[PDB]
Amino acid sequence: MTNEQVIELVRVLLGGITTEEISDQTIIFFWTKWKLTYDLDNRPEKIPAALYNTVVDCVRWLIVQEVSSGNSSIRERFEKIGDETISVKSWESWKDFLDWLELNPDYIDPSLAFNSSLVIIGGVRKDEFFRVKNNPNSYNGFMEQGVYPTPAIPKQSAWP
Amino acid sequence: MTNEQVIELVRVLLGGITTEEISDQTIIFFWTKWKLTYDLDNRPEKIPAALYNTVVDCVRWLIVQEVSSGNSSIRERFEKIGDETISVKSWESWKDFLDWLELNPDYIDPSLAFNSSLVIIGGVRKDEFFRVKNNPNSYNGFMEQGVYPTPAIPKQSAWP
Amino acid sequence: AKAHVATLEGNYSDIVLGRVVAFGDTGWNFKEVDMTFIADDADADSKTTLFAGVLVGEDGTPATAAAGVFGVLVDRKVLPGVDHYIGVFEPGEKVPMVLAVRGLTLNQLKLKYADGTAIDAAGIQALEAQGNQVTDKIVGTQFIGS
Amino acid sequence: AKAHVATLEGNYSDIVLGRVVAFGDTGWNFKEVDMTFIADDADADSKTTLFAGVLVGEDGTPATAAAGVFGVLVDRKVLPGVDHYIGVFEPGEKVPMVLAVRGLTLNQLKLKYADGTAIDAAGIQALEAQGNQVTDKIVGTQFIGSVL
Amino acid sequence: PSDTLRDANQAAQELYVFFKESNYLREAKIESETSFLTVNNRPELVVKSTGKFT
Amino acid sequence: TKDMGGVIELKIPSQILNKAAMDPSSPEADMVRGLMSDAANAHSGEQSFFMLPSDTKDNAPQYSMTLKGIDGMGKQYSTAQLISDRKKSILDRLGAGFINVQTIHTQFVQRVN
Repeated sequence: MTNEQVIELVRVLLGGITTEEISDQTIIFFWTKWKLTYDLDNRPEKIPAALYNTVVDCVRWLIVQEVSSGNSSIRERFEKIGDETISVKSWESWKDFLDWLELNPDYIDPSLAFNSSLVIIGGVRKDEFFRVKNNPNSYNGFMEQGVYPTPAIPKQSAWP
Repeated sequence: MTNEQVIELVRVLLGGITTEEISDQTIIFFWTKWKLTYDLDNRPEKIPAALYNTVVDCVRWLIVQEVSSGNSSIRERFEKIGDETISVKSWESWKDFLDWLELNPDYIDPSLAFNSSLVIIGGVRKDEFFRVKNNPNSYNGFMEQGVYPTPAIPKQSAWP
Repeated sequence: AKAHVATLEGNYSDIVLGRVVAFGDTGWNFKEVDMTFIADDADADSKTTLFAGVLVGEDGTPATAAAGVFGVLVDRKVLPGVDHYIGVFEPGEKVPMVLAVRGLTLNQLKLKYADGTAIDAAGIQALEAQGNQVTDKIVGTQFIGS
Repeated sequence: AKAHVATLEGNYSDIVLGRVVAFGDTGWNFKEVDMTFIADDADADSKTTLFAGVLVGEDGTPATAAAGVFGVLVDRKVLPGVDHYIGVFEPGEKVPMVLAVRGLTLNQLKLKYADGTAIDAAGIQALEAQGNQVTDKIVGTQFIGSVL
Repeated sequence: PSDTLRDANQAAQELYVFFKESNYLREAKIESETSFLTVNNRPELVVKSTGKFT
Repeated sequence: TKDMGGVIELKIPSQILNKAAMDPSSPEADMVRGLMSDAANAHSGEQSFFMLPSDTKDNAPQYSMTLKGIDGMGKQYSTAQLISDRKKSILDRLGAGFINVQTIHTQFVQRVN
């Protein structure tokens, strides 16, 4: 993806967010950070992964933007300069959205292979059995040397 | 389905939603997303599936539209420019609707084959029993080689 | 930290669910056809695209639609797990092969064209013209649970 | 038709003809350092160019000059006939390698630089300074010539 | 081994012969099968000899 | 045959089960098909274990795995001794009841002679 498409895509995904709420320079800053770490030009397979992380970081910057200003710590207002009176009572709204977004990554890109390896059962596949068995660093139960080593007990996991 | 019917069908399903609340461009954006991932022109069996995801994605974009604006974080208002006084108090309503819609897909298309495979019992069907048995990658209890392999124990799941 | 894995799926006796045993001989059901094993351009390294269960024509060229369907490839040299043939054949090398045609019971779920598409009604009636019981009453199409 | 066949020739002892064995720590003659196994910029299945007998400096990189030599790579992971670690490591990944440093009766002919160039006199001096004897004569073998 | 299900991966024999009767006293058949390879393990000690005559 | 004590039961949120049924080409469908085969092959061996998500929505957890057992008391009648009484009941009429362990059997044969 080029530098101009990412701002176009992020703004649409964030419900048409405006420039003052989030500048185009900040989006490039997070976009560039994941470009150098994932060398997207070298391997184009990380386009969905780099795109998903970029949006999440932008939401994080939005939350901290409410902080460091007076918006986060106020929950009341009252103006009265005569006959005009106004009283109203997004920091908390951005919170659960970030939690919700991390649970539905398909909203960004459906090809993220999300939710595929929840349950793992060991010893029910030949591919997984031999990979563990043939690992030279593996130490299993058949290596119990006891008091002092004896040649009756194997020193390697793999079968001869 | 063509590019014009999708807007017409979505608006009716969403209770006649207006143009300003959701533009026809955004509907096409989510509609186009699932068209390329499900190649609807090549296989028309996914028309209900693509339609269901399109409506759900639109609701997701509607929820994030209330966020990123002042509508979500306000719960009071008061106007007075003289004798006229007004005081009133959809982010919360759109939330449970998405949860409800995800539980009643028949409201979109009855042919979605919803709620058919809740309960699974193994070993009570010949079709499923032989599928696991004849799988070359299967590893079952009769393969327990022990300390070192012996020719008295099978190395394949399928019967000779 | 790769953990090398090998895998296989299916057997010979799951694409052919049953035969009609002609007492007089044993070659009644089959026909021997000659096809190109390794791709015509790929080096002498590529495992060929001849997975058992593909539909081939009368002259051995792989099928693409219901028109060019004659038999089902069941040769032992392409059965799952039989993969010691890699360099044994040069590109364009042409070898005999075995097809099953008459008096056979065929699994509808395994038959495919060369591209990968599953067999359709036209292909079914084409095959069933040769006297093959193409059947979909198979038990075992759901694994373990997940 | 072609018959895919291979030969398993090669040995380990040819690089280390003898050792001084300490009655205490038997590992006195070795040291472990983190070398790069797979080429840094190559593909995921580019098997290592490292071979047993390549001189390695103390920094862990394969030696290129006599002054940069500190030991001989004799790791089990590179020995002939057991080099099955193909595609098991990511490009540029580090891995601890065993180096032979002191108390060894090495074979001169099997010591080579990173590019395969044979060891020179300066390399001999640098390697022997640790207390190593670099023999210059192994008998060799003639298998079948129909004459001798 | 022969291709018959009796001896699949079981053993080998030089020559298999079978004789069949239909059990209906109306037909019979004869079968025979073999499978072997002749190998010269040392293609080093066989020397060709070609001769120019006249 | 029907004493299914210790049978394996798995609980999964219905969102995954329903999505697989309507989207055969979705990641949920692949994992469901894997479970149907992995659970059938779940024996005890050198590498048997279970790994489940630990999410929680209410007083009960989202994912769980338990081995069932009879919640109460088993059978009481001990059908074994019922059969033994009836076998001795049958053989006694033929004088051959001694196999359940001048005699009765020899005297019985003399009657027929």
